[PDB]
Amino acid sequence: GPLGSEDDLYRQSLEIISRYLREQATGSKDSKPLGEAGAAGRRALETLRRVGDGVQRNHETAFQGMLRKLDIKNEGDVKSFSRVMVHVFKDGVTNWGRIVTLISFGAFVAKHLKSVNQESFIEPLAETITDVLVRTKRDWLVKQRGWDGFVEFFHVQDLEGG
Amino acid sequence: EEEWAREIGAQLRRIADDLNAQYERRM
Repeated sequence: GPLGSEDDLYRQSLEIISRYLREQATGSKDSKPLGEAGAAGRRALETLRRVGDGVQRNHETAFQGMLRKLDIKNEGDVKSFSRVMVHVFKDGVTNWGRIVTLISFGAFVAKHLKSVNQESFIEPLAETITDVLVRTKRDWLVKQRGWDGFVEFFHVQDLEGG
Repeated sequence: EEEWAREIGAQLRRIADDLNAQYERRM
């Protein structure tokens, strides 16, 4: 319908997440600026990547272990993926850390897929995670100012000017 | 059947919950 049907958050999220998955899966630390996403996209990208790569390393056995179990081979693996997301949000608690983990796990999956040259499942997975992650609690994204709130909450005592 | 998914979802939960709690309460 009107403006209430438009989702500018979706545009930014799709942009940031798909890019994040592609740069992470290829090991490309040099990703094109979030100009088409938003000013806060850059801060979100650097923060999301640092936390994502960090939680994976801090929990190598847990993250790599769970990753080995959820090996993508067909479209049927997408259904279980959403269930894993729903499993985390099962209590109804919408927090940024839970969003970063869901994206970090997805990033690890993309990294794993790229390693076996399964790009055909990476693109759909990135978009699926984005839509499912954003649509499940889009009302929360709006309340938290989207990625702007993500960088604000994840980086409270930030210097900003340096 | 579901056990594997339960632990996987719970693991990401355990990690995520403590992670966000760090900023949630302590600022």
